[PDB]
Amino acid sequence: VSTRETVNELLRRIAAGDPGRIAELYAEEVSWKLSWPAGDHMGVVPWIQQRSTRAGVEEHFRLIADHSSAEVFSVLVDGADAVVLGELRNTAGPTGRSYEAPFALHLTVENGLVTRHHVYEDSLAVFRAF
Amino acid sequence: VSTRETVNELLRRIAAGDPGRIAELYAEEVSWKLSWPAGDHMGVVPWIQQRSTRAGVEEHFRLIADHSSAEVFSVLVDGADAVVLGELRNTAGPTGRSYEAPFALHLTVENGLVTRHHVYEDSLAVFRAF
Ligand SMILES: O=[N+]([O-])c1ccc2oncc2c1
Ligand SMILES: O=[N+]([O-])c1ccc2oncc2c1
Repeated sequence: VSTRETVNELLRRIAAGDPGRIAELYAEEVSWKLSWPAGDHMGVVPWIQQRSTRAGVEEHFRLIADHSSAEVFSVLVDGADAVVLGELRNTAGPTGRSYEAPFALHLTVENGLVTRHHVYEDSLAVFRAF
Repeated sequence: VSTRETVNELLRRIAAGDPGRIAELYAEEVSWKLSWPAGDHMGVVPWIQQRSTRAGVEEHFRLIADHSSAEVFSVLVDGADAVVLGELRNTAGPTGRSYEAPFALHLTVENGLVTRHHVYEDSLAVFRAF
């Protein structure tokens, strides 16, 4: 079924929290990218690290939940590709500092499965929270 | 004419540099957003500041040129809205430090004019270059 249907189902599963069910939406192999410097992968902001498979995606959603709300402004869809436009308004577990990060979430869907997850977000604001 | 045609014309005018001609593509009033913290607008990275009108957009393109290449991976179009996905690979004028920032450029087009320009990019990588 559709690219847009797949994405809306992803947003609702993400809003609902269960990481295993979130990962169920993801392809076995996943292209995972983040607008964070190479050298700061697995740095002070802990989820920032490279990922490659569904199980990796699962561990990611378990980890943002360990270390808060989110608004979705729009969802642009153009074929197999989509961009979720919103804002993260969370608070960093360790430092206690509350932060807001605008994000654009780029997704690709093939056969109802997410094959790409590329986050573009205010990396410096998140970083200063940690 | 189309949303996608308008955008491709913007990319080519940007690649060609002339700021006045770049701004000619922009609406009189423009919604201008950046994935940078509020408190760092007009900070050490100098173009990071709020903008509101065509002339503001023009000064922006004069300023990134004062203070290097760019690749466009894709352009997603969904109605009046588009997202340009690429990477900035420039080098900071003052510090000499070379940087790479992935970006997603969100655009809205109305009557062939850009009314919104919302950049989502690796703010921390740019920031560390300055
Ligand atoms: O879930 N994500 O795609 C995601 C990925 C990286 C992030 O940094 N800050 C919030 C955030 C969210
Ligand atoms: O031109 N832009 O939309 C833009 C806006 C903000 C930027 O920060 N680093 C590169 C960059 C480019």
